[PDB]
Amino acid sequence: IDRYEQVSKDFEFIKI
Amino acid sequence: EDVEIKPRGYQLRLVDHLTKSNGIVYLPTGSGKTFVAILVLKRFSQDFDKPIESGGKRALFMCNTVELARQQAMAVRRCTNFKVGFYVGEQGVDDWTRGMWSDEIKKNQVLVGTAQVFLDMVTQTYVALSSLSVVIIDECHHGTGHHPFREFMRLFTIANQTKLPRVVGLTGVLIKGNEITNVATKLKELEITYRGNIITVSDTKEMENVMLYATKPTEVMVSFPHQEQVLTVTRLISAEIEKFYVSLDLMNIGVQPIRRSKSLQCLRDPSKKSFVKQLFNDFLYQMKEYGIYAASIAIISLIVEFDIKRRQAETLSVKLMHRTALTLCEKIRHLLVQKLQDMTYDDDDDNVNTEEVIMNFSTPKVQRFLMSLKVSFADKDPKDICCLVFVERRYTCKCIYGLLLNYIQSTPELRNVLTPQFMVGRNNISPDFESVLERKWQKSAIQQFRDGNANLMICSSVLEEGIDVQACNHVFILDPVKTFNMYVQSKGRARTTEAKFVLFTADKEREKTIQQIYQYRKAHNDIAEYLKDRVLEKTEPELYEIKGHFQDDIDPFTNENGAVLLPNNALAILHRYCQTIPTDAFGFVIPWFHVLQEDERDRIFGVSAKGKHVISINMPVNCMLRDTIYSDPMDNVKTAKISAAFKACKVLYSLGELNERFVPKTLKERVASIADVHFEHWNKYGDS
Amino acid sequence: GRARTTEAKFVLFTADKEREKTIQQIYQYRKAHNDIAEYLKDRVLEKTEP
Amino acid sequence: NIITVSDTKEMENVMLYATKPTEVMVSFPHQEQVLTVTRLISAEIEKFY
Amino acid sequence: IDYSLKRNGKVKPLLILQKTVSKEHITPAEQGEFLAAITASSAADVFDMERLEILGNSFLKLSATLYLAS
Amino acid sequence: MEESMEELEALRRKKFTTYWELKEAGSVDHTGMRLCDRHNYFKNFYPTLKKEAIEAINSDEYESSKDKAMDVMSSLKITPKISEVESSSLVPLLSVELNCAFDVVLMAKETDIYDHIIDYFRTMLI
Amino acid sequence: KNYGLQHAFKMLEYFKICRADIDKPLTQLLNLELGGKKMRANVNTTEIDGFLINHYYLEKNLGYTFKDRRYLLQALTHPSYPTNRITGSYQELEFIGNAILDFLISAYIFENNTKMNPGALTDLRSALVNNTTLACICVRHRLHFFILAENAKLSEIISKFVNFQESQGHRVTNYVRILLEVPPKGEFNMSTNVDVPKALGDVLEALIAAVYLDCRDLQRTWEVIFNLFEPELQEFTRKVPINHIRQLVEHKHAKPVFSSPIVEGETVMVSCQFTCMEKTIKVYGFGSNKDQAKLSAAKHALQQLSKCDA
Repeated sequence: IDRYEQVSKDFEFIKI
Repeated sequence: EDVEIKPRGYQLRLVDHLTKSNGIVYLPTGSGKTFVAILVLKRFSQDFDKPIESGGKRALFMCNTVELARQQAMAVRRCTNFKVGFYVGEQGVDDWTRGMWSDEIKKNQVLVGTAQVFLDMVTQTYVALSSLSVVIIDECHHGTGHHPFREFMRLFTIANQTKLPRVVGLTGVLIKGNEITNVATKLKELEITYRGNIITVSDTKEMENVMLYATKPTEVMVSFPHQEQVLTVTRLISAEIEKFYVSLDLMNIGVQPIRRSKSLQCLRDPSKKSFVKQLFNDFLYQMKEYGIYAASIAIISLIVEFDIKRRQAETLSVKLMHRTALTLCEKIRHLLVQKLQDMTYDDDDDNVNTEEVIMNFSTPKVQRFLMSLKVSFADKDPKDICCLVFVERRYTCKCIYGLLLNYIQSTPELRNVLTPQFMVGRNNISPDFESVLERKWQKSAIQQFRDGNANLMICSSVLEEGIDVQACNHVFILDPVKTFNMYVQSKGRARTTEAKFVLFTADKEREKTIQQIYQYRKAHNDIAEYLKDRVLEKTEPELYEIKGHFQDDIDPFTNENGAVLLPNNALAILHRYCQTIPTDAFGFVIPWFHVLQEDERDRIFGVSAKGKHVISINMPVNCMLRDTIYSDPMDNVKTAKISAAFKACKVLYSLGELNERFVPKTLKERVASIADVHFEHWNKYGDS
Repeated sequence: GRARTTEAKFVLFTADKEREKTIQQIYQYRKAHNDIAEYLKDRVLEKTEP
Repeated sequence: NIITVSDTKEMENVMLYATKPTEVMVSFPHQEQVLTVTRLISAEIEKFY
Repeated sequence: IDYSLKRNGKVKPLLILQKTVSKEHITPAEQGEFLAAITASSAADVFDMERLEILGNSFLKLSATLYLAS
Repeated sequence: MEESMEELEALRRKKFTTYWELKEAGSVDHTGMRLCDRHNYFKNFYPTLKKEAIEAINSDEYESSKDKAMDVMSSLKITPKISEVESSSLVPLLSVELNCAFDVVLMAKETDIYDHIIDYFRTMLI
Repeated sequence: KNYGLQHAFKMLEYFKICRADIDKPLTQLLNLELGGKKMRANVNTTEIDGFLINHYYLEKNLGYTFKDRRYLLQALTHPSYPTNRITGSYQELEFIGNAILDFLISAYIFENNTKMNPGALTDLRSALVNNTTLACICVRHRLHFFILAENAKLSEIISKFVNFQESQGHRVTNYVRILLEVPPKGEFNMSTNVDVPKALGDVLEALIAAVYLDCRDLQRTWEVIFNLFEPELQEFTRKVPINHIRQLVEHKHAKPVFSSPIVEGETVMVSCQFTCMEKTIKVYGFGSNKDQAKLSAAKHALQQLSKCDA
């Protein structure tokens, strides 16, 4: 591993 | 637009209803929420000018916390011309004397303070129930179990019902716990504990008029991925901490008092060892939750915590143990940072290094959190943004605050827009990372947020309720909400319209959280519809149900003087008495509680004690009591312990240890009782 | 401040038994001067009037 | 509200007239021993009082 | 005359205890002792009450202690 | 004669620091540097001392790791106070304090406290 | 002085100091009964002996042999000790023992020191009866081992104090430890007063009261007290102790000067300078507040002068 796995740069705010 | 706030039509209607009949006031957040209470208090202000002896009534404003009590006190001082007093335990209220206590009751027409202070005040006959006019209970939801509100209002059963003042159930939320199942019976119990029914908004234009103050903010879900793999260093620090835990369980510090469970069934480690174990366990929790860089910040905080504890420690063994803990904290920090820095050779720009480690030495939770920050407050007006961060634990506040400071300095865009701040409730922690032995910034965090100095407030369930704050622009709920009332008040914190209310949840745990969200929404809708359709013009409980709601507990003992020994306060009274007995710093010792074994219980109390618990108490040797009081057999450990405390307090009162006001006798009282016997001849010279 | 020149010599006369107290007082005064200067360097106000 | 110079250029310009002096300390051997004559005058003054 | 004032192994049993237990060691209350008990130190007389005052103090303290304990 | 104002404050602070140190025998910061940053104190030692310390910490010619640890620490002029600490453990619980401009005390058994400081230095310098 | 305690008791009710009771005439007050249920004489001796290990060794060191050991158990039980359920703490017995010891000491010094004047007489009385002398006596006779207590702080202080006394040979000297300038060599003379535990003196006084209550012979109690105090009785008469500030101020040739207290953190620094054998000497005292620092500086000064006389 050695790293924290990255995430997307374009998540959104979802009406819930 | 007037300096004097104008009472509204709906507010006046509610005040008139409360004048006709007491009850619970359920209103959304706003200044009018307290304005209605101020108006009700002003309504019954006729008898304030008259003296207490002539029947001149007074106003009592009982509160849950000191801060909101201060807020209500200053509000009623600014909105009314009546004399109002502020009374919290930290002001030294108890050392006051009957004479000046009475003349300050005369001076201050309105009394505001915490629940316990007023409970003690009424139990000690400083004010009679007939001497009060209105008793306001803000945060009405806090009437759970043996909370001071509930026992105080149980105390109403003693005096004549005709003398009882008007109670006002001010609240912003009705459900307190996760009691969604059959909300109707819970609110029925609440409105029997309180002596009036709930009143709220029902008409459409009534709701709009409330919206003249209150708002209906929206909520948005933000979700992040999770993964179970962990780094090698995580395991290395884990193993080192476990070895230190072993060496600490085998530390063998000096003799310490025996610590046992709440039910006295099992033993516990000494407080000195439990404290450091708690510190390290919380550090591991922060490490696994918020990333390794967050772990570096948490370990930095542990450095100053161990430094101050070592500085203030006295026993040489405790000194050495703290020194070892700090040394291992340094070693753990060194392994962490050396792992960080060997990877931190691809780039050397400290801004870029800080951003890279915040992006990649951190869990996806913090990554998505900071991404929400950057997409929300990239280059906006710093005055425009005003947001709260809600976290679980106290140390999470410092961890997040430091990480966000370092990210603000690691973000040129966010460099000057965001001003973070943290504060936590009791068990307060040194709010720094540098062991700054002296600071002059006397302005508190709440004042900084109120004046706009800090546009971000990071807190662990301390800003969620009671505190007076502006209409916050946004709210970030970092950790999942555990309780209905917590969710309601958190969503109420984003009191501005078109606000952003974020629920940070895992991608893999969407279903349970969303079902919880529908459960809370269903509970709120059930509360609304119940308050709409369910109504009775009786509006007040009957005598039989009033007594039924409180006949379960042990009857309190009342003297002809008028004082009442509350069974739930028996332990507090007894432990206060044991505090005052020793005349030496090393002589202090708490009573030795004990639970009798079944064979012992039988051979002492016959077969009648079968199926019931018994708790014995042995007084400290220096005390005059040495009779080993035995509690009455009761169903559970807590009931038996309360009964033992109550019986011991009754015995102490009988043997003259208590002054018939159930407080331990002071030295002045003893010497005054002896004055006539031994110092009577001073009278002829006009002295005593 | 009265010693208004370059290479002005300002002399204090203190007893041996009062030396350390005078030293603590003087450095407390210097710290106060530095902190008030820093406060005026740092503070920002909007109205510039009471 | 108080106004003051704040620029570093203003800082290095203030030295034009704000010249501070080097401050130094002289210690002297404090001692309470004194000849009897002072006590004699003290006695005369208290008697006259 | 009080020369003490500046302006002018088997333990030995205490005399006070000896005359407390027995009656044959009793001594009369002296006139001069009473006068010394009356003569304060402010007066320039050759004897003062101070030395008797110490023993009176200890006795009074002991008796008050025993009475309170009983 | 005349005495300067700063050299005397440097002496009053020396007075108080010396009293603090002699009173408890430690817990006074002689690094005097950034409170966070004193963690790097061992990393900032002189290169030749660190070089010989690393040579000894990776050495195996020393037939036991005890005198190995002594050589590694003596490369840095360290002074150990190995002492027993009262414990419920059958095998005695041992204490060691290394002394520096910094305070470092380690807990382990006599069977592994030397290893517990060897790997400590290994962490510090690598 | 003339009619003994039996008769002397009556003038208190004559002076209306106390109030007479029908059952308790004042002349019988020497027959002090330890009444009440705070004390229980029904306990078998083996239960007390369970607490009282090395009983014979303690009686040998004390010089008295008890015939009712329960009083000894009351005297040895510090109030922090929870597992004693048959007696009260030593506070009750210490209260009586203080008066008993003070009265007997005053009577002895009155009888045997008519030469030395009343002011120095009361100075000797105060110096001999004070807490620290009783604590040193308790240490010197190894009585501290038998104190029944459960408290880390008190035990730590007792251990430190007994180690200091052993380093001093159990003599009653100035209670000060010098840190710099065997003390290590340095450049600055620093000192701090030694902390004395009140428990040692209180338990000794309660033990004296227990001896009285067991024997009822005041002469026996005086025998024990003299056997304990004989070396310090012999030493104090030659040089009456006075508070060290005055002892240095009043000194013939020291001529001390005391600096103002300097505060740094919570420790307080006071310096004292004095001539000594034609050489000037400056010593620095530290304490939790100004007066303790001055006491430590004065004590260090007195130690320096006493050793410089030779």
